[PDB]
Amino acid sequence: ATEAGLLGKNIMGTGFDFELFVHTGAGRYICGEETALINSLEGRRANPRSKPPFPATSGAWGKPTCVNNVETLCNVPAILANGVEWYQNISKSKDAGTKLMGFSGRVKNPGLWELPFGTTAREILEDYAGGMRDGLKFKAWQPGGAGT
Amino acid sequence: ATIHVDGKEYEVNGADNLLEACLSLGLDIPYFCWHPALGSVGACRQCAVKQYQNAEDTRGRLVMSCMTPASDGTFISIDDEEAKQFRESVVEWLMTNHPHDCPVCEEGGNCHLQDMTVMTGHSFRRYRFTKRTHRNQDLGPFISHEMNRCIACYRCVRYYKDYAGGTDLGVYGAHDNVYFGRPEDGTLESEFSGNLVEICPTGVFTDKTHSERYNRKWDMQFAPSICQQCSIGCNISPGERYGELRRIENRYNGTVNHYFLCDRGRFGYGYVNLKDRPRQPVQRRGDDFITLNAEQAMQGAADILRQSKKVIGIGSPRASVESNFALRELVGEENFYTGIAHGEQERLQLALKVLREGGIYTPALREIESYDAVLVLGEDVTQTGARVALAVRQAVKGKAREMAAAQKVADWQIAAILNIGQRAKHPLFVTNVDDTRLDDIAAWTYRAPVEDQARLGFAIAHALDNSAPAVDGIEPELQSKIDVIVQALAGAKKPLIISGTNAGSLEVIQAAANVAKALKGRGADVGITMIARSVNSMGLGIMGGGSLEEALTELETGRADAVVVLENDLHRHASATRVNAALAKAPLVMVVDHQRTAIMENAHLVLSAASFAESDGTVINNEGRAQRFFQVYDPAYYDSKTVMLESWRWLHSLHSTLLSREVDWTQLDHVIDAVVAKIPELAGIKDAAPDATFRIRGQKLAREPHRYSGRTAMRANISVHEPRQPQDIDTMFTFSMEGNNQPTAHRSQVPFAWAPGWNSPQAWNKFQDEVGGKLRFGDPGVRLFETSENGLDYFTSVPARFQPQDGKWRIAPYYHLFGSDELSQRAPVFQSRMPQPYIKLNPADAAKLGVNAGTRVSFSYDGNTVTLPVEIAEGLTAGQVGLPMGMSGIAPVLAGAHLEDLKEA
Amino acid sequence: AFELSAAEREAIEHEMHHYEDPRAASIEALKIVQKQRGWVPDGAIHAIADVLGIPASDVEGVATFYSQIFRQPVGRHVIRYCDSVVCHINGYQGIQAALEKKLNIKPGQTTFDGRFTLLPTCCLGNCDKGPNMMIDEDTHAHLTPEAIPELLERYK
Ligand code: SF4
Ligand code: SF4
Ligand code: SF4
Ligand code: FES
Ligand code: FES
Ligand SMILES: [Ca+2]
Repeated sequence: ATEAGLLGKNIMGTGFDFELFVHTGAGRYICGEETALINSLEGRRANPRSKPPFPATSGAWGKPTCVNNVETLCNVPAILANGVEWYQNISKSKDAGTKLMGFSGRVKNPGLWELPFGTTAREILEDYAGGMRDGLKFKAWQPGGAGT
Repeated sequence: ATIHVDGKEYEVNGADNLLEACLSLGLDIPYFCWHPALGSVGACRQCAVKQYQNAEDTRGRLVMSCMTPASDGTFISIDDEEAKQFRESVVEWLMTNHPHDCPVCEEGGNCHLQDMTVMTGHSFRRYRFTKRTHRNQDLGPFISHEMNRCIACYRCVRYYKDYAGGTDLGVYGAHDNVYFGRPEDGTLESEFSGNLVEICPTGVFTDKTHSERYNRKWDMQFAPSICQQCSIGCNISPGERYGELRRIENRYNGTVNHYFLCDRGRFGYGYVNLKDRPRQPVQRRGDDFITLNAEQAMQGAADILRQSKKVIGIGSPRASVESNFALRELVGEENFYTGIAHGEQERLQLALKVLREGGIYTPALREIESYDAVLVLGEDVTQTGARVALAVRQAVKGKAREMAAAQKVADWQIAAILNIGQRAKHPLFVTNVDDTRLDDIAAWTYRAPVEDQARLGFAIAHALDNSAPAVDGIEPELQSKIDVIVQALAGAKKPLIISGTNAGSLEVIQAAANVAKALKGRGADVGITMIARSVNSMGLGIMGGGSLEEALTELETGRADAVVVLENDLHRHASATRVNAALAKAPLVMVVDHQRTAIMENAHLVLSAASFAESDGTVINNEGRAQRFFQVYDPAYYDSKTVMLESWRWLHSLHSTLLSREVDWTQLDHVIDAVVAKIPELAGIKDAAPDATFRIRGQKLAREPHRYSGRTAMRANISVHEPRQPQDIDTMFTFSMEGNNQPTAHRSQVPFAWAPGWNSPQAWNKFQDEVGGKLRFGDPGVRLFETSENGLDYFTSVPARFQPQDGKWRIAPYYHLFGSDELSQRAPVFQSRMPQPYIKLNPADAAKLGVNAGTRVSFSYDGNTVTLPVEIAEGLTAGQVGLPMGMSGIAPVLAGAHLEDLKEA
Repeated sequence: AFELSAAEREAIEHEMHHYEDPRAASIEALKIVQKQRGWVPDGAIHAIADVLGIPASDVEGVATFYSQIFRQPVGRHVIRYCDSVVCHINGYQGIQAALEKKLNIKPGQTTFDGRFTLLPTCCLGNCDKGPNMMIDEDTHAHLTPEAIPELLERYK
């Protein structure tokens, strides 16, 4: 992208200069927290910070800094290309957009599928994951990773 | 702002967090990680209170009282069941891995964790599994390290890094395996590492010097005193047991030394407990050595004094105001000689003239932390006046504090303060002969001889105001640096200029005074600070007298056949050979001192004086504040043979026996009234502390805690009959627990901090009007002089550029914190800490001499061909030799002197 | 006895070029030293503190805080097997038992020759193909205990 005029100086000729870097972490679970992500980005220990002050005003190196997930930044260009009301017209739910859902752990077909909001959790287990495996029963489930 | 605690309406300061807002009113909330000086980080989670936003609110929310601002209209509950249960749970969680080490712990009865374990009412242990352990590091001769007792409250790393500026203490480890220390073993090289023994709430960092001869806190007999190891005069609490000084603790002074001492003043007390010290008066007939008690010694001294035509007295900047005045009134006004040399006295008189005549307000040590731009001319503060260096660090971080406060961040959110101010900090420009310990934060460091530092100061003063005398011959690069310093100092709001008599030059002080005057002329709130050498240098300069050279030439010419040397070694301000000749020539030498000085062989009479732990007196610090230091113990309680009295008492009884042939042991109040009567300019020392008739509702003030132990058995080895306890007729304190030490008593002199349920050094919170601010009912000690209405003129005598003469080597002073004090180097704990005596050379001059580092170079000064190993100093300027002052055989009077015959031998 | 080489120092300086603070390149500096030397020895902490200018206590805290910044010597290859919840449902304990039976050591210990260093690690981000195991740069999914000896022979 830097070679073909999309990253660097004078992107497309608008007059906006943006530099993009990859900071590979050293493997700590608490680094995912936004203030701890800022702390580890500055080369310090990944201890989280007090909020307020929130990172949007005094974040990385005391500068305004916005921390976002990968899926939000992957959601934004579809909004910017195909419009706003189209993005509001994907599902008839209060939480607009499409979420990458999927069941995992001793299911028939564990995987990852992009589904709209409001799809029931039984549909992901049955229509996509196929339910439990051979000779297995269902006891419990946990929606949002280990911290749920 | 107005808050509501349990239905009670309290008026608080709305710019403060809730924790010390409640602690100011006397409301007990358990806390570990918060400190009044460091700030809030919200780590220990112990300060939980239940907050309500409406007056009718049932649920509320458990919020951190150290992290919630005390705004107008907050209804917090402390003694609620949910908050109390959570605080007990936090104490329990901290008690899961804590070792069973309380009897064998140096902070038993001084532990913050013990107070907060009993405060939350947690006494039942249902944790049944194993406890984590950690190894220990050897942190040096001062700090004993026991990591098992830690609770991970992060106070040590916060203080040592974000406050003290140290780089060797850090936080390592993992989830629960958190370690706090160095990456390896070795000495903590910060000059403020001693405050870790009271910053740490647990017994991790402890005083090793106290741990050698250890006693519990209730066994200590405390007193309020002033630290004698340099001129800053930080207030300390010496505490003794069994007749020897056990531990120097910090004493809260909201204007000088609020929460922090330095290591020289905290661990340098070991000279008091030396067995070589004179404890009885000893008289010589030839080679025969006899011991007298006080009366026959006084009568014989008066007889020999009457049998002489002129008695002269050599005082000392180490002794108190009253003892020097007693010597002055004993020997006469014209025959009183200050023990310092001519150059040191000239610099001291110039510093006093700039202070009490220059028209520029000299700030106190607490007030230094608010000044914007700091210019240090000549003075190596961190090794001489270290607490001023710590306050300089605070004033430097004040810029990040200002940008944080501009972004609507409260002052106690210290993490946000260093978050916004990443590396931006206030300008600091230090000048020295070499690199300093303030170079990590200094905006610029000028490594040059004292003539070039003085010329830099004169250049700054001229480039500020054109009426100042200009110096011509500055290189354009140094001119650009001059312009940078000028732009930084002129654009500030509270500039500070720090100089002193330790630079070894007079023109440095003149240049600093001219810079301060030029800053004052532009309409700025400028302050100045001269750091003197000894504790009572300023008082001796205020009183005045002759120099040591004049006293020595009076002794050598024969006009003085009797000399009384008060608390002076005489080799620190003059050459040893000349002093020995002038003392062997004189037919009577009377040394009144508490230390075995080298001149006591020449002394015909030796009078055992008392040190700061055994004497009362007044000392004047470097900012003109008179401060009274009190007696800790009577030396004759345990050793009944000991005749060891106050030096002013010795000299006053000698004066009375010389006049009227009667022995009259006086009182401190009489001597204080005599000083404020005969000397108008020392009249403020009457207001330094109240007299011996001062009572708190009829009773005196206790020197020992209410649970002092072993009254009927600590002297039972000598005699089973316990004698009458000693009576203190001089001061308002008593050598007993029958006294007043409540935190709400109308007094300013506090011997020690103790409150019911508060045994730690955090018990000082009850003794203040607001927590972290001034002491309640005012801080002790008053300033001797005010700021003058008009100031001095421009000092016109600029110096010349340093041209290195061949053969002669200018001596550059390299002061060390451990070793440059006369009494602190006598402590046996400093011998394992002080560096080896190295002569410091430029690489160019060492290559010219052909000497490499490690080899010995012999130098001769007045017939003393003394050899020293060589260290290479790149920052030292060519033509100089770097010498450590205050060491063995190297006096501080050697600064600025020449050095011929510098050959490899 | 430590001294940074040319490549490590130049890479460290290039990482300082990426940020506005030399402190921010401490993690990547430690990762560079770990990649070159296998781990971060004691003198490397002071060398990194010298090149970045930050105190050595800060470098020590950063190095000991993160799990995959090794502060102790390891073998030729570091096995990092996932022990989290999804692989526990998928049965990582069989693979742990297989590795313990093969290498004849415990998780956290090294073999006497210095071949493999077995360590548990957090979630590898590949839970749909659990259980997984991350050897030095290769991840392995859909593991079975019987395939452990065939898997360990591809690293001499
Ligand atoms: S630090 Fe306090 S709680 Fe811990 S062992 Fe010592 S006295 Fe007991
Ligand atoms: S060593 Fe002391 S000051 Fe440091 S975190 Fe532990 S308890 Fe707190
Ligand atoms: S700065 Fe000076 S007066 Fe204060 S504790 Fe240190 S040696 Fe004593
Ligand atoms: S005192 Fe508030 S969390 Fe420690
Ligand atoms: S739980 Fe093992 S890869 Fe995620
Ligand atoms: Ca007394």
